[PDB]
Amino acid sequence: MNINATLIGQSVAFFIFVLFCMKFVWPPVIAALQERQKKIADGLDAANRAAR
Amino acid sequence: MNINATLIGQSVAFFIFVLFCMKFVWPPVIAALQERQKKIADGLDAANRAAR
Amino acid sequence: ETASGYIQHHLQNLTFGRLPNGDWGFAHTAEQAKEMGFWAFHVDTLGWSVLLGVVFLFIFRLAAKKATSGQPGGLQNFVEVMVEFVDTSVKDTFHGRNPLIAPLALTVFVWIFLLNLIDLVPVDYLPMLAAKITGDEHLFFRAVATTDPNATLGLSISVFALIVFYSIKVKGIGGFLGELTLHPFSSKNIVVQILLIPVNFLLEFVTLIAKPVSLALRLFGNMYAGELIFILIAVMFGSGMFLLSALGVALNWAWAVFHILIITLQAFIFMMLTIVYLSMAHEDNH
Amino acid sequence: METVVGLTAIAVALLIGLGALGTAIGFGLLGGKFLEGAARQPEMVPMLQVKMFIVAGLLDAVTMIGVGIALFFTFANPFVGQI
Amino acid sequence: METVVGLTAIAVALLIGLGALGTAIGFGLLGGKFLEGAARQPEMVPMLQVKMFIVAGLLDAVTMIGVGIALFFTFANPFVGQI
Amino acid sequence: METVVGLTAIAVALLIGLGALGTAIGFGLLGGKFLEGAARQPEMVPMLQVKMFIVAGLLDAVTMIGVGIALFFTFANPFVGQI
Amino acid sequence: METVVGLTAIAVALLIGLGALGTAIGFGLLGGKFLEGAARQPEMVPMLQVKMFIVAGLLDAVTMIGVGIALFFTFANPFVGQI
Amino acid sequence: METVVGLTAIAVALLIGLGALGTAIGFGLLGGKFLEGAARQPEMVPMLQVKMFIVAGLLDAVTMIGVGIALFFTFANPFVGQI
Amino acid sequence: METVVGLTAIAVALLIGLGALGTAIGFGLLGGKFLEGAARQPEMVPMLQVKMFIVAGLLDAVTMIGVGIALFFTFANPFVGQI
Amino acid sequence: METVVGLTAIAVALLIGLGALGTAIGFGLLGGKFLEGAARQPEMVPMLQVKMFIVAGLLDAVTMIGVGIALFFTFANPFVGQI
Amino acid sequence: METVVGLTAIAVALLIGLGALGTAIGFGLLGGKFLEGAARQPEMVPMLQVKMFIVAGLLDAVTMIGVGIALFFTFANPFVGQI
Amino acid sequence: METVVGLTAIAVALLIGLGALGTAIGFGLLGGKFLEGAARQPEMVPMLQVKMFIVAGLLDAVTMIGVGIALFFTFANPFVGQI
Amino acid sequence: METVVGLTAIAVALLIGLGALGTAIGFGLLGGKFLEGAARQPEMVPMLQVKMFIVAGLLDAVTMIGVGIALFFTFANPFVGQI
Amino acid sequence: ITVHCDIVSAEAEIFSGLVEMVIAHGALGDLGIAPGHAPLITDLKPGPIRLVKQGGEQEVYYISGGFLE
Ligand SMILES: [Zn+2]
Repeated sequence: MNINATLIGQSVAFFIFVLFCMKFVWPPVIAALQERQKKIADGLDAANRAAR
Repeated sequence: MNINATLIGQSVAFFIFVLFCMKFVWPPVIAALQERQKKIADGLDAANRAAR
Repeated sequence: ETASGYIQHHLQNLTFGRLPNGDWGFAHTAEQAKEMGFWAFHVDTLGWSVLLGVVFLFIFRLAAKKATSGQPGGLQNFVEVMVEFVDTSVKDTFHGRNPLIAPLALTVFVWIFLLNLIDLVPVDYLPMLAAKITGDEHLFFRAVATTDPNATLGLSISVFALIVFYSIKVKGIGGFLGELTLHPFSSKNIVVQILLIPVNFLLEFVTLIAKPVSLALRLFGNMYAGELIFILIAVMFGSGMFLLSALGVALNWAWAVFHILIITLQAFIFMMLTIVYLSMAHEDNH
Repeated sequence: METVVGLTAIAVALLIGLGALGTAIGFGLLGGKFLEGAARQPEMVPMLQVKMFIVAGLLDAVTMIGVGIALFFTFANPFVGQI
Repeated sequence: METVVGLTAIAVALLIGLGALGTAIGFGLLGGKFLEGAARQPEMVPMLQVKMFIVAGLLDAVTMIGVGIALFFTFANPFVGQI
Repeated sequence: METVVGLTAIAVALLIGLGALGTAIGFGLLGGKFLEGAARQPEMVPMLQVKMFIVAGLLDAVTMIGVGIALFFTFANPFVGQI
Repeated sequence: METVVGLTAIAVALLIGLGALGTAIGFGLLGGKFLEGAARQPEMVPMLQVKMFIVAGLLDAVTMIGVGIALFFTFANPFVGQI
Repeated sequence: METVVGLTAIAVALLIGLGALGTAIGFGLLGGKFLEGAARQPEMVPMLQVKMFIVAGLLDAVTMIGVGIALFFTFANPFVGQI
Repeated sequence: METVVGLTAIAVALLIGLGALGTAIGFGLLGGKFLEGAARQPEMVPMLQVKMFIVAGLLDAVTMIGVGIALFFTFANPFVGQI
Repeated sequence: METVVGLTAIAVALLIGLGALGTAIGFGLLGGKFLEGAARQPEMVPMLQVKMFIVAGLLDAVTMIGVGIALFFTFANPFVGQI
Repeated sequence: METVVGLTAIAVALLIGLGALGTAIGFGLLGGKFLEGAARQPEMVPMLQVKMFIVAGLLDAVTMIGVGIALFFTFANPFVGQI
Repeated sequence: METVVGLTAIAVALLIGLGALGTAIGFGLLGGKFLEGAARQPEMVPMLQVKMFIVAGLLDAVTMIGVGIALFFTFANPFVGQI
Repeated sequence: METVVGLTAIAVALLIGLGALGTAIGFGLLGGKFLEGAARQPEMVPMLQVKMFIVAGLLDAVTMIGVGIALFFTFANPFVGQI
Repeated sequence: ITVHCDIVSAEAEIFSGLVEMVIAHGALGDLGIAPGHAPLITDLKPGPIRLVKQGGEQEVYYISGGFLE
């Protein structure tokens, strides 16, 4: 029919894209940021330990 | 007829806007993206130096 | 055709529903769609919102399925800049451990930005391309999905469900009704706190139901007014005059250069108020 | 009918127009103090923001009751049913 | 009857549009001073918030009477029964 | 008859709407200064509350008169009898 | 007879409503600075209070003529005898 | 005569109402600055009070002309004699 | 003639009333700054008082033209003769 | 002629009335700052007075066009020839 | 039917006009505070600019609910169907 | 014919009247800050004067559009040709 | 026909005149704070000028939409076509 | 017509006497002080202070900043 069931048609699409992003897009990219912060931190810690 | 003139008017306006966009609005974003890539690479080089 | 007919055609959607005889068919006139009841679907809005949501997630998945944890390639450099921008936006407002708040904000910002960006391409290109591919000359087809109040209302009614959910999930059923009736006008004594429960309810209920409406109608009012001005500037070319088709090109350019700032700002406002309204549902702000 | 329906379009324009006028001046006054507070105390910005959104609920309440009765007069009509 | 019912629709917009205009500007002024005080004395914020809600009751008192009378004129009508 | 009754609904809206507009802005101005003074001297708050209530009586005086003449024009209208 | 009595109901709402609007904003301005002075100089509040009442008498002077004329038009209409 | 007499009531309400509105806001502005100066320098009050009355005469000058013309249009009528 | 004559009575009320409203707010703004300056520099008061009267001549310039035209339309009438 | 000539008296009142209102409030703001500057540094008065007259030209420029058009519609009349 | 169509043109003008008035005054207040904060410390300009755009979404919210409804009254018309 | 021509005279008065009202208030706000800056920093007045004329063109942009359209309506009514 | 045509001329004066009023008060408020910063910090002028033009775009946004729908109403008419 | 102005530094006095007008460069803009000016505390910019003595004499001391009370 004509106007309001699109309120649930768009809501269902929204929730599906949010759950997909939360499991298959966000975790693999945030992990690379966590790793680089440790790669730089390990270099600064190794330099101080080597000097001492 | 009048309808044909609307497509011509829209087309020339879109071309001059796309020209202004790709020649002056977009280039700073390319520079901002590549400079981050350089700063990330130089940090990883410094971490490799500390390991050696 | 006339300017009134040209404008009236651009404002109608590709509707599909219960015609006088059968739950399978497209409406051929505006009135044939107004006759149809409450159980409804717009095939042009749901065809652009779902397609752009899948194109966004597919491009972002291509930059996640091969993430390096070392030196980034051109595509994943951009996706990391978007993820880090959203993470920073969420950490400057929300202090809890909730795993849903950040991917929701990234999905909301990049998806709404794409739903709005298609407004920059000429307004008669997609409607005429759809008509030429279908073989019709009276086909209703609206491409910008945020110019449909239903699309914007669906995006804010789902965020409201998440607000009522997290508020009950962390404050409990008692804490939810407690915030709705014992605040903000909390009295020191019992004989007066009960003469302030009708008041606390009106103010907190109007404020709770107005967050979904203000989020949907701020986005709808800024996009419906943006496309309507492009349609009126296209009527300047229909005149056939030279000193009008020259002023129209200059106005079209100035409007497109202004609208990209609004298209970017509206996606940012929806994300930041979604982060703020979900963060204030996790703590007692009073 | 023609007057009861035509004077409901003026009613609707005053309910949403006077509310649009008062909320744009009220958020321009509230926001002007949030930007100065954010400068005087750069470390207080996250606290000042949550407190400004509490005031924002009080500032728009009566305006939002009017955008609802105006939408109720534009798609239903409690006056036309009274002839 | 069509003139009484049409003028009643306009009375309601004034009774709610003016109240919306007044409370939005009033809270912009009150709340702006609350954020100014919160920035200077972040230790006083919980005390200042209690004092702000005492004033908020005085600011919306008459406005509420106005929206209460406005709703009364839409779902009932003391003028139509007087003609 | 219909004109007097219809123009008495507009009179009620103006008596309460104009009163609500002034009272909301007036308490936004007065209350804003009460918060500024309370933040500067938190030991004088008991004295500032009573002084604010003295001013509140002056600020709402004519608004309370108008809201009493508007509930009189609504119930047992004084101008209907005159014609 | 009916237009003169209908228009005099609006004349009474303008006289009291415009007076109520102005006096509520006026006391918000005057009273806001009284509290600011009392918070700055706690020992001067009995001196500043008598000066505030001298200004209050000037501020409401024309407003009291307005409500005086409004109640005269409501109970003893002077225009209904001029036609 | 009926519409000239009906429109003279509204003319009187606008003369006295706009005058009452302006004089209350004007004294709220002039008055707040008198109290601010009086709190900072309590020795200056005798001079500042005399200077305030010099301004008060200029502030009410046109408002009192308006009230004088409004009483003339109420107890006499220069328009009715023109048919 | 009755509608021309009755609309010149509203023209006169608007023309004197809007002038009175502006002149009262304008002198509240000018006079409040004169008291602030007079309290800051007591030895400059003779000069500041003369400079205030220069501004008072600019502030009332159009208001006096409005009062002059409103008295012209009250005791004489250019519209009654259809020009 | 009656409707065109009667609505032209309202037009003339709005032109000079809105002009008088804006010019009086504008000079209250401009002149209040001239006295504030004159009190901060008494030897700058000769320069500040000349700078004030330059701004006074920008401030009254549109009001003078409004007064000119209002006196044009009073003694001559373009609308009466248009029928 | 002409009353419903003519009063829809006024409703559209009031609905867009009161939004054009509120948004220009409301952001000129906020914009000035943003420039003042930028002048006090230009190191915080990026952060302050981000906060200003978050208040720009609260300030222009209801003015866009009325500009959308007004452009829905010029091309579509919900009052013509109601007769 | 008279209603189109008569309402055009009022449209003309609204355009130049509202433009005159806003530019005079706006140039007193702008010019008031030009005199304050000039009194504090007399060596910068040549720069401040040029920066002020750049804001003057922005402040008078929509008002000069209204003045041009008002003269067009008076000497070339575009509505009389629309029946 | 004549009522739709005359009431669309008044809708154009409300669309262009109410936007003119807001844009003039908004730019006096924003440019006053720009000239205040340029005197306090004459070195930040180039930066503050750019940040002022960004806020200018937000102030003149709903006003240009209304100045453009009001030129659409004088050279075309969506209401006339609705009979 | 005159007040007791005293220009002093942590090491020694710079001026002491009777003055008709004192012109100073304040942190928020220039000031012109004359007899009977209201109580005021202010931060001074580095620059010359101009004083006027009864009558026509104009002292112009250069100061590296300070406080005006
Ligand atoms: Zn709470």
